[PDB]
Amino acid sequence: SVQTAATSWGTVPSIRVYTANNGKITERCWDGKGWYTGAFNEPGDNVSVTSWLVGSAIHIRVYASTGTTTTEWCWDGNGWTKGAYTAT
Amino acid sequence: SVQTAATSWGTVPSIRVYTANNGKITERCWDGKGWYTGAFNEPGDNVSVTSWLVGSAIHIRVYASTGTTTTEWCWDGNGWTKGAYTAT
Amino acid sequence: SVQTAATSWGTVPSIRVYTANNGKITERCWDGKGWYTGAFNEPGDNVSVTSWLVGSAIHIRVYASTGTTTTEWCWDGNGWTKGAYTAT
Ligand SMILES: OC[C@@]1(O)OC[C@@H](O)[C@@H](O)[C@@H]1O
Ligand SMILES: OC[C@@]1(O)OC[C@@H](O)[C@@H](O)[C@@H]1O
Ligand SMILES: OC[C@@]1(O)OC[C@@H](O)[C@@H](O)[C@@H]1O
Ligand SMILES: OC[C@@]1(O)OC[C@@H](O)[C@@H](O)[C@@H]1O
Ligand SMILES: OC[C@@]1(O)OC[C@@H](O)[C@@H](O)[C@@H]1O
Ligand SMILES: OC[C@@]1(O)OC[C@@H](O)[C@@H](O)[C@@H]1O
Repeated sequence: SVQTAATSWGTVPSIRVYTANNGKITERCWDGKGWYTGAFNEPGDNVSVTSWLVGSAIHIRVYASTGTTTTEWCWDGNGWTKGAYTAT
Repeated sequence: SVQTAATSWGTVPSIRVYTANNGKITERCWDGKGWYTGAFNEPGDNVSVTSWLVGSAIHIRVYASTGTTTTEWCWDGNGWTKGAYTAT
Repeated sequence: SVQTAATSWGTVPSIRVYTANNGKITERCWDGKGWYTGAFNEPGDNVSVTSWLVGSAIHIRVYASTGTTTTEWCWDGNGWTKGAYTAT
């Protein structure tokens, strides 16, 4: 089936749910006023996520896997880019 | 194999582990004095979870997926019910 | 594909990413100065993780599943050992 990963922050809260569906990962977002589709859209069959809130900044790391390749995607306030993570 | 998701809160801590096994999701709970089976029991092939502790209240969101359908289940102090989450 | 689980703590942050790949779970670690391979290496087809930071101590629980058997692995400052978790 589709596979999901979820994270949340604050007291509202903000929630992000990532779904790997048919080789594509998309993102659904809740910030207290309805669910909406987020900017994250990248290939993957499996997804995990962690996040940490520091001051006014949310930092999100999404680990997207296809086959034996895992790509880390980073949100640090200014869009998603690939991070330095490697599997070995 | 079976697939799990885990969350924890406080300093004891309380831990919740959700297992998707043969199309059913069940819940195991630790609050510092032994593991026990929790109230959550719903269909699903895949599970993720996030939680946030505010004051004296734990809020838990469990994302249960079967095929391409994901159902959000909500704990806000008074049993589990379906939440407003949709995949699109 | 390979399946991952991730957790993080503090403001650096420290990040741990567990990958179930071909029946084996390994661990990649970030503490602010490069990714490296951690001590955790145990069998499993699926992995989840949760952690909680108390004072100067990180506590990590990794749930490793093979077939219908899930083993909890515990980090409490002194290496990884099996925990009391059972699926029922
Ligand atoms: O629109 C909300 C948003 O900016 O929040 C932070 C990240 O989750 C982004 O992908 C997302 O688009
Ligand atoms: O700022 C991005 C970055 O340094 O954040 C910490 C880790 O997620 C790294 O892999 C990543 O490149
Ligand atoms: O009994 C403990 C319990 O109430 O804790 C909160 C939720 O995890 C419930 O499913 C669970 O039954
Ligand atoms: O109180 C329940 C609720 O509003 O909590 C926030 C989100 O999880 C929503 O999907 C959900 O319906
Ligand atoms: O070397 C860093 C380390 O000790 O951090 C705590 C755990 O993640 C361990 O598996 C890991 O080896
Ligand atoms: O100190 C280890 C332990 O007691 O921690 C809490 C739970 O993870 C238990 O299953 C585990 O045996």
